Amino acid sequence: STEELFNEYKLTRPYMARCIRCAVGSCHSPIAIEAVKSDGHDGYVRLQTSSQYGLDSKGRTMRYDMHGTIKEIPLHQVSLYTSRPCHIVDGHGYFLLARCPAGDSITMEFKKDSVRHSCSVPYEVKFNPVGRELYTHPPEHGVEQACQVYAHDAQNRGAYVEMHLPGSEVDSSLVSLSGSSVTVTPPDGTSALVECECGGTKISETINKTKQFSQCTKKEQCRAYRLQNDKWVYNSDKLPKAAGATLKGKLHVPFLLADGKCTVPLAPEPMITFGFRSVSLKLHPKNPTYLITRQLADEPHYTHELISEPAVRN
Amino acid sequence: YKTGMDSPAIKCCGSQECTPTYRPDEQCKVFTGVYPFMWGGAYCFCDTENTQVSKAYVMKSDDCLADHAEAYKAHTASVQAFLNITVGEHSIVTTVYV
Amino acid sequence: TTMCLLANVTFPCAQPPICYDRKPAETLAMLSVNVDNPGYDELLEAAVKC
Amino acid sequence: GAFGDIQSRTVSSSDLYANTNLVLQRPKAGAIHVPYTQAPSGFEQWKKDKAPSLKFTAPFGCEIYTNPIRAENCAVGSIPLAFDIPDALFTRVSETPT
Repeated sequence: STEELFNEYKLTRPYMARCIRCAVGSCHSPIAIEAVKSDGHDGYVRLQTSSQYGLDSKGRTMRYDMHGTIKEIPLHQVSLYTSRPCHIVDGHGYFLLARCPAGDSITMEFKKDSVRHSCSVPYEVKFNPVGRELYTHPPEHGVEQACQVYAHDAQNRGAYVEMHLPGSEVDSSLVSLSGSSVTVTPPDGTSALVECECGGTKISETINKTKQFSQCTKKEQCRAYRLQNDKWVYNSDKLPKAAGATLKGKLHVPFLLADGKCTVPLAPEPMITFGFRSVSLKLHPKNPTYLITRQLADEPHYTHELISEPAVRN
Repeated sequence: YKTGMDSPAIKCCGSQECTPTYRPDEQCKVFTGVYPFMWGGAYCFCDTENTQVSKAYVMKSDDCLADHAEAYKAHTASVQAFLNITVGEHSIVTTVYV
Repeated sequence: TTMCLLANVTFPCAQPPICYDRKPAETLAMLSVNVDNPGYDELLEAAVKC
Repeated sequence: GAFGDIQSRTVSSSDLYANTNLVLQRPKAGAIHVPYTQAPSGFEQWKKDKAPSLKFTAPFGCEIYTNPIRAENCAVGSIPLAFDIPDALFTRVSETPT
């Protein structure tokens, strides 16, 4: 029953947003990044991007917006990395799930023919160990603590984001000059509207017609917007909004944080030397390991210590 | 938390206003002297007297259900034991309240 | 039970009159006014499929 | 910036108190975004500090558990007992060895 899950991002389209670090400078990117969440334990993050996943223009695809015309590529062309390369697991809607290492940035990039697209964001990505032994890469063998990782399926749960009317995405490949006037050519099956300032205050909504206007000489004075009544977008701050109550629905978010099981390491066994009312502890941690002691009386005198070197505690 | 943000209301050669919603910590402010850009060129034709409204509010995160902390108050506890009593080779195992 | 709205026609939320593969924007407008609804997920998964 | 900057009354309360020091900022000249500046998640900052649990610090060697909030096996105090024994259980002397 995956088609019942995917059917609500059918109402939506990918968009372009402002990314601060692109391949050269600051651009408008089809793969812009809204948020990175890293609160699952063993390295799984969940990116909310400005692209869409699991839909065609199909199984493993990214769907993006390239200057109005929606394009697509396979998922194995898209790569992202924090410090080391991350590994993309799945995608659903505006959301992507990756297995990432710890780092102070996220950079997603894909490669078209001779154009390289990128988007780096200053979003911190952390790695959260489970248990009292602080590893950096999840182990090979040990025991199994309960944990909380981002679930890998797109099951509808009780958490939502809010969708809206796309506003007037302005264009300038529409407006062109005649030999003496200004010419607006809206695309087929799409209505534009034109605001000019060459007479007094001029405004028009045109449909499917190469519609010239007299008294306008230079095309710097006319802005040709674009309109799509269908096809929701996200409530982004990188998009402008429409006029009047703005709201059209809400969609569920995939890959929520669920309870699970995680494998944790097991420290080398301490070597215990006994004496008269005293206990010595030889400790050889492989990776840093919390030692926590307490006494079974009315004053516990608890001791809490991260130990990362070979150490003897009496 | 999760700072939610509404899309910027932009009017060309106009002036917006602040209409509140009483969302939690709902800040709103109206900015004048703005010449915004889209991907397909500039957005207004006016140099000045344009207006952009920022509106932000705080809502709680999507993972609030499985990852949250419960603040309680406790007083006047109640002790309850699982005894195993044998009186004259007749044994029971009963939760006694003490 | 929960009754959804497109007009003054309180239809059952499991039985919508329109679907997205028929209409591009009328379904989105029907979902627009019915956001404050506890049976919005029922209206949602019914309003996709015919 | 500390524990409880979000205060939702229950998990599904749909009315949360929020004091997160949110301040809106002026957008960059030529860009459509909503720039804000707020104090970080006090719940995350509580999780970074987190003096250890009562499972490891409790006096008398208690064993704190979760689903009923309870302690176990705290070796403190003493239980008194009252036995109301019927007279039928008292066997006579010569029906036992001596």
